[PDB]
Amino acid sequence: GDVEEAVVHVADTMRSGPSNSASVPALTAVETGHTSQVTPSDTMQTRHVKNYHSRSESTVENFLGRSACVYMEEYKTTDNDVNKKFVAWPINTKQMVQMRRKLEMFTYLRFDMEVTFVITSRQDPGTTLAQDMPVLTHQIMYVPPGGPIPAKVDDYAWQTSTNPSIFWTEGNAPARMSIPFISIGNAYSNFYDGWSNFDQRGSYGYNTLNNLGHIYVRHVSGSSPHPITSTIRVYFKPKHTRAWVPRPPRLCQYKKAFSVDFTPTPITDTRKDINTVT
Amino acid sequence: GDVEEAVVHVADTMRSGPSNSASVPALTAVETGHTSQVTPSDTMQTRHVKNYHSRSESTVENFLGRSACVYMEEYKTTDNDVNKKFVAWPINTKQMVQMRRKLEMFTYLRFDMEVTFVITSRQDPGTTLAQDMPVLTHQIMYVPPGGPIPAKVDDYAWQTSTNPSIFWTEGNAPARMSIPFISIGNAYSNFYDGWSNFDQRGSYGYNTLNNLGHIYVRHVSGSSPHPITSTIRVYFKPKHTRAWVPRPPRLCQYKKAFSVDFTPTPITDTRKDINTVT
Amino acid sequence: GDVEEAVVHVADTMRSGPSNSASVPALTAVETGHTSQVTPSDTMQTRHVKNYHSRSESTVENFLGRSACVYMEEYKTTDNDVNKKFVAWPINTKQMVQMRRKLEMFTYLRFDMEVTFVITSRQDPGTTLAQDMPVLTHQIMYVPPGGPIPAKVDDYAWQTSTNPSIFWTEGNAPARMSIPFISIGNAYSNFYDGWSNFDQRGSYGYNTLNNLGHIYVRHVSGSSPHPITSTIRVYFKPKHTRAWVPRPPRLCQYKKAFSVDFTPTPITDTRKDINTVT
Amino acid sequence: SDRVRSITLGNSTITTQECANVVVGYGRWPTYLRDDEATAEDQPTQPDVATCRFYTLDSIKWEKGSVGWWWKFPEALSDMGLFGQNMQYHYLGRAGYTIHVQCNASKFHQGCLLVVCVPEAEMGGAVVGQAFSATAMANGDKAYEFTSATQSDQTKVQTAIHNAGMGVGVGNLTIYPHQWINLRTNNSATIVMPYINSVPMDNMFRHYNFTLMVIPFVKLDYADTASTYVPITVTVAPMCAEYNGLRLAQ
Amino acid sequence: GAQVSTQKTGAHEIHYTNINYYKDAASNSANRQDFTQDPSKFTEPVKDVMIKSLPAL
Amino acid sequence: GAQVSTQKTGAHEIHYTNINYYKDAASNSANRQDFTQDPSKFTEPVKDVMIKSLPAL
Amino acid sequence: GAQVSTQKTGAHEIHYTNINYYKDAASNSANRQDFTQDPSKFTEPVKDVMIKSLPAL
Amino acid sequence: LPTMNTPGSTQFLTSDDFQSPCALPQFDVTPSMNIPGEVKNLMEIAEVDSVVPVNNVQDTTDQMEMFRIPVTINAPLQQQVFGLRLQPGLDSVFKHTLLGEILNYYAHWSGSMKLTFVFCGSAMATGKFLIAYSPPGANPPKTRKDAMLGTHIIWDIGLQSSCVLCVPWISQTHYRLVQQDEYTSAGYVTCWYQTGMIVPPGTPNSSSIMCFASACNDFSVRMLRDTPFISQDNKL
Amino acid sequence: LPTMNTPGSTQFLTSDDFQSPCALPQFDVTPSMNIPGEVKNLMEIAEVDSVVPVNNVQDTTDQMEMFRIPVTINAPLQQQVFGLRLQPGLDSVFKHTLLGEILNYYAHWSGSMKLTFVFCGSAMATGKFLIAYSPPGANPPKTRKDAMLGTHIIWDIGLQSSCVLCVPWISQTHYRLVQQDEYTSAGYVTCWYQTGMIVPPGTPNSSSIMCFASACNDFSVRMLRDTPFISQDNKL
Amino acid sequence: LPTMNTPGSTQFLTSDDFQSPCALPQFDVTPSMNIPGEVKNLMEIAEVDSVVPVNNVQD
Ligand SMILES: CN1CCN(Cc2ccc(NCc3ccc(F)cc3F)cc2)CC1
Ligand SMILES: CN1CCN(Cc2ccc(NCc3ccc(F)cc3F)cc2)CC1
Ligand SMILES: CN1CCN(Cc2ccc(NCc3ccc(F)cc3F)cc2)CC1
Repeated sequence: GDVEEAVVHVADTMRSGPSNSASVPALTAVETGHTSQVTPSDTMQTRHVKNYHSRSESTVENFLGRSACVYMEEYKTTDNDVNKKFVAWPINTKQMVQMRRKLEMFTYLRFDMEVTFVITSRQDPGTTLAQDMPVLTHQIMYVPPGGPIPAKVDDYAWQTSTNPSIFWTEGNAPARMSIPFISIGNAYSNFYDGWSNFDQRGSYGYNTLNNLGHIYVRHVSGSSPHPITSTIRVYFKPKHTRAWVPRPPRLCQYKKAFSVDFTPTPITDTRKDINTVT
Repeated sequence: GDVEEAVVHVADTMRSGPSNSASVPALTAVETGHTSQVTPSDTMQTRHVKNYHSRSESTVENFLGRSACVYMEEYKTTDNDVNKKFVAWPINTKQMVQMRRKLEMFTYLRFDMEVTFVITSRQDPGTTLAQDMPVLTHQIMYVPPGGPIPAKVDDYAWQTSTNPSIFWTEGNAPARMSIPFISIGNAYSNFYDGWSNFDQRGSYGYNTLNNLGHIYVRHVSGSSPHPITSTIRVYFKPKHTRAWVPRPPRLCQYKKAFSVDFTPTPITDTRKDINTVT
Repeated sequence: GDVEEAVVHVADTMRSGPSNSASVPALTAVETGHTSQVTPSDTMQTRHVKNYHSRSESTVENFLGRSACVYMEEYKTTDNDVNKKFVAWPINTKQMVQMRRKLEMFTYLRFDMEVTFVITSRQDPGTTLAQDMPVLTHQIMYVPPGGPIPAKVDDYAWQTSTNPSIFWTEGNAPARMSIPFISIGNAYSNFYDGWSNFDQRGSYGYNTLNNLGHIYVRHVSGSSPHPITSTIRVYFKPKHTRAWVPRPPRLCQYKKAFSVDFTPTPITDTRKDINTVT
Repeated sequence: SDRVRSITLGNSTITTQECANVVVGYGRWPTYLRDDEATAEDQPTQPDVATCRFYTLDSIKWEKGSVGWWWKFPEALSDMGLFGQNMQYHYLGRAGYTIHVQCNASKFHQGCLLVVCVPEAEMGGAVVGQAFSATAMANGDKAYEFTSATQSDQTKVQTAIHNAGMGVGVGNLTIYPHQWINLRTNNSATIVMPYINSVPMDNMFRHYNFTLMVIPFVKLDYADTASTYVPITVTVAPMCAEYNGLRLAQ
Repeated sequence: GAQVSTQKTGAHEIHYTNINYYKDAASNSANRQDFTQDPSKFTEPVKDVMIKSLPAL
Repeated sequence: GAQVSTQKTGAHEIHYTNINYYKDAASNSANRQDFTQDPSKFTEPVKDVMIKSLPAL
Repeated sequence: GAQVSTQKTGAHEIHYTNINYYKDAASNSANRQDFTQDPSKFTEPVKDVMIKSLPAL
Repeated sequence: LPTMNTPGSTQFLTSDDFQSPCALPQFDVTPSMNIPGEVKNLMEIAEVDSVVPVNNVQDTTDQMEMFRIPVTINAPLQQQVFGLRLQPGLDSVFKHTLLGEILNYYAHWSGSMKLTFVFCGSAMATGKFLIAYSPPGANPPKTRKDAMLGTHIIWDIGLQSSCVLCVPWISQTHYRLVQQDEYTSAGYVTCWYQTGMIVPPGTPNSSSIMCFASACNDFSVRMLRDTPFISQDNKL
Repeated sequence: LPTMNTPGSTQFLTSDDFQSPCALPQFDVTPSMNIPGEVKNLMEIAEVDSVVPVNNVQDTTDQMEMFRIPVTINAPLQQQVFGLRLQPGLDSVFKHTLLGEILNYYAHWSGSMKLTFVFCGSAMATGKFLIAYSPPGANPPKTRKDAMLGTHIIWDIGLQSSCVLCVPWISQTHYRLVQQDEYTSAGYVTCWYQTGMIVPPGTPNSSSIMCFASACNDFSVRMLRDTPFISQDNKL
Repeated sequence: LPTMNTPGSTQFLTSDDFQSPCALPQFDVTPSMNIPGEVKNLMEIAEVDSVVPVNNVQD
């Protein structure tokens, strides 16, 4: 057991000749809700062709297997406002438009997650900038629902004993981690046509099922004589994906981060007349 | 021998039908100090259900297998006070609240330790900050009990010949090391209801058994024209854990780092009346 | 199956002696378009020689298997002109002369590509330069044809959800990636003697087949108090190469990046007379 | 002939003498919950026959200016026979459905309807960033009207037909299970919808399993006849329904 | 305990080794080598199979 | 001298290799794959076993 | 699943191991060990073979 | 040996598993000893009974009163004894119990629960009680007739002084959030007089009942989080 | 163990496949359940029919009119019913269809296409139509005589109310660009009256036709790109 | 796993041979076709005749 060993082309085209019979493949009835299965070989003479094309790149695994930004935020190393020196982001996947659209083509999903963090820093403009500061360090902390939440940069809550955390230093490769399928159902749900209270009242929509927790970031101990601003970008990359119940892609522009609200939009563009082809 | 090879779901629910007999599973007697072992199948009709849930995440190994801050301190590269240019921390695990609580759920513990150090630096505010300084280097030294203790940054004791030490440079990954079960008993003890002297006098409590040594940190040779402040955080991560004699979790807030002293606290919160459920 | 196992010298010279016969290897007729195949052994006496020379270094795989710059551009971290803070390069391999010439010796090519990016930064000259800025970070984004194109550094399009991207930090090794044979034909074409419209009108030349997409680069969040300029160089390195239909190397200097236009050039240099050999 | 279909559930029967085949969800027939997939411990209740039968909801009137209608399930059957009582008295429920939509007209009428069941048909408010009560989207068995023009009342859902009140192209609803009622060659559409959800069971008062939509793509037309409208009727029948978690009536 | 397997390559005209280092299956790399598919679920959801040659009704 | 073993994964619907590089057992990675457990120590500490069906006294 | 093979070296007077880590064949290293060649395509494109010793015409 | 660093290098993840060098090579550890009472899973703790402070009347001058449910003689017919929400990790009643403490270290939970009631009256006293569990709904029960519809058990007081009500796991999802909300409600538990308490001459006119909470053998938790009950402002 | 880092170390490539540590060791995932309707390839979606808005007349006050092609009685002989370019990913007609949306996420496409037409007139109405596909050329057809030269099918309206025109894959290259240009044109599709529509007394004088678009079983796409239809200016 | 970086790490050598990640995973390449005139070594070109401009008379 030092080793252990472990492709699907599209359909070919078969030669067809002249025909004259009672069979009518072309004629059908869409009223049944059944899409036809005719092929070009059934309506005109065709030669024999061997197709080596493959549909590898259209698998859901590959379609969703690309990292995408889902959130970015800024925090300063030193400032008067306490709330401005750290970030607190409730986790959700509906704030950036492209990744949201991509996900919203399926009603239910089940996958592992790969998270990557990109952090950059810059010196704020000012009258006096001459200073020398060693390399900075950052802390990322994940707080499952119901856990304590810090209220300031130097709060006791930053002494994580059970909450996973990452300490990262500038100049190295971006931080990364993997998370398993952390849901309470048998699959994640992009849509939820229901209410919170059993009396059909309360919050309505997917917001109701969003209880993934929070993420907090801060400078470990950096406190410069002059302000320094940092930005963090979060990237998600699904793995081992399964999807169910496809739905039509969205057409109207997004307008709210926790709702389906929209404005009516034309079906498509227009042209001069039904015959114009130029 | 190039290779060598090497799961437990919760109990299922069995179908149960109507019953009428002299057996009375519901009735018991808690006076025996024996918790019941009834199941829902013993009091109402139930269907057959196969449970694939597992208790993997609740093992003591996983419960305690998370790094947590246990101490943080600051020291300056250059200053007038000699004592302010280095750190001297007697090792103990009772200074940060969360990790302390987590550990205090068991009377005795036995585990290996994984220690990680996070170090960051920042330039102190001042009138003149224009300077150029190469990357800094830090030294961490561990002094078992009874060894010599340095009295200043440039003391001879920093020439460790038997004391393990780590030299680290900013911009790289955090330092790390592993330590074995270094106790004098067959297990560590979070609590000790006894005295030091055989006459029932002297120190009382776990302090008595705390003889793990000290940790010292300093800048190797950095001495800037202007002060630079650095902070160090210490993280502990038990491995290969075994625990004995569980005890109820603490309820009152901690108030001393080497004592169990506390202030009386209400059992829990209150509500309008015994029937209020809203 | 823990392992699995897996050279061609030039022709030798055979000894030849005096000859006197009706065979005339020297005489031939180039009118047939057939190059001779005579050898020195066929016209003068020769000794036996064993040649250990090999033509390994002249294979097309090795000839083209060298990375070469194909494009360089500059962008500033902060400036008044929005278009000057990022790069937008339509991909093509006809802008740098040497690599263009090398490729243009074959009509058709088919290979994998290895892309490497070299990024450097420098502080722009000015009256006041005293500042402190952490390490910078850069983003490279690839936009296949027809995708959305950003219009400013902080556009929404930079939240790639399907477009591959690379985040890189200064001080580390250059970024790299590999791309497969991404063409719509069975091979890439350096030349195309045809038009775009079926009426023999429109664009003419290889430009017509250039639809590889775009590349965009920007500073992630760096925004310095004073301008900082960065330069990016792109290197391509074909792999697994196959070539067809060789053509004579170009003689006239290149003058346009999307055309074969040129100016007439002398065949070669001159000398005093047909007999001069000094 | 395959143009005749007969369906018998419980003590009710449906006979259509001119119809197309029956579509079956995503190729899955309704079925009971398996032992290895359940989560609740107690014994379920399976009142077949009493609850698995056809229930004809009220009827609508198809005019030349109609735009469409929708119903939401299972709330539509909230007060229909023993099904409603069982749903009221239980915390959890689970059931598939068989939807049959009838519409008949002479040979001289023309028109086309789209019948489609949309699972998790979440809808947006008429005015962005404004909540609405649980009355502008489901009020029992009564049907709701789509609107040709953009909605404006904040108390109601956006009824713009071409967006389907979901922000998606109306022409793309074909992806869901569906059928067409073309007056030339059809009189009814039959759809068998299995139980689709992210959990084995769910409360039927808090969650709308799926939405039924009827949209006239080709408006009704006729000339010189005494009939002024074409009635449309909808019939539903739960299949393999089982409840759990008995408690006090809601 | 290494796995060997083929890698995408062309057609007319090739093995890589993989080893898992972590004890959680979520850490494995993406398994993007599966290409099985079946569209009959959405294209032919009818109850009675219909032959293309025969009339629909 | 490599160890191969299964990794956590789902249920209804998978091997990693490990090698030790250091000469001290304390350097090994956490052995968080053990799931054996027995609660009778704290729930049934009585001397005489009691049958649930039978009366307690 | 490792491949062993010879490496260029001198003449009169030697094995390297390779393993593939990625699931796409495009990631492999350059296969610059092939030395087969045939110039007759461009040097002798005639229809009737001509013997060098015999006269061309 | 050519190599390329992937993203995530040089990161410090607090929940990683990697080998690291030992700082005390060839250290001889003390021999192991089998101390009584080894624990190998927090669920073992979670299945032990603990007293539930049900009497949170906002007027408890004496703290110990929280653990005793009053009962009277000559009680109106069919009266409510107590009522509470079934939120083991969030409700004040179960917040600090031995079970509640364990859950607060996690985010998801599932399985059944056991509620045990013990009558601590006199030996001559007698009575019957109805204990019912009502799954989630629009309104909690208000009268015994409403309560008796749901899962319930009729408790008779005799030689056996304890009765166990097993709360079945009825839920639409495999798991429930510890920080429960409207979506993942769990229902209510109430107790009512079935017959009333009768006493002979020369006995106290009032008695008390106590409640014990524990988890069944199918209980489990998931996702570890840091508890919110304990906090500090300054280094000790 | 000596080593040397090759170029590309410490880079973050958004489409890489590497193992990384798990932040929640020994996490127990919820058991899987076979929900109906699993999808394993976007082509499965791409092969489903969808209505094509062919009637883009720049004067559509009512949006729903875009899906209905007018037809009249007493029509001039051999008149054109409609015409359009075959650019499934670029032309406004196919831009937003269920098929067009999928292609816009890719750069290359190949394979055949299906166009299905359904007559939604009266039962007593009758007629014949000619539908032709013209490969790329210098000029699109202007009269039925020109159209009938290329691939076409004569459609007869009867009991079967639907007819399918299969557009064959005729191209000089194995693939075509989604952002089509002159070089990779695909041709035109047009429909003409073959005989005309005849109706008896007491029937409407106008009827409508609808078109459905879908991909055959040899269709495929390649190279993933980000779609251009959706954009934002500020964080939501 | 202890390791030590040797000199040359993090260098970019334009004539190196290393594996690198693919930016388009599971991409389906177009089928190959045998176009006439494949060339596999520049010597094949070098052995073809060509006219030599011998008359370089500066005039
Ligand atoms: C409303 N649903 C929300 C979840 N969304 C899928 C999803 C689920 C979880 C996550 N991330 C979970 C997570 C994992 C690890 C962390 F550190 C923090 C986190 F929030 C991302 C996307 C589908 C739509
Ligand atoms: C009172 N007991 C003190 C020990 N505590 C467990 C414990 C024991 C040793 C350690 N660390 C030992 C150590 C190991 C390596 C060092 F470099 C320095 C050290 F102090 C940490 C926690 C349980 C309570
Ligand atoms: C006119 N032809 C253009 C293509 N050229 C060969 C070629 C093809 C593609 C590429 N690069 C494709 C590519 C690959 C990956 C990217 F991120 C961006 C890209 F543009 C480079 C050279 C031969 C001449």
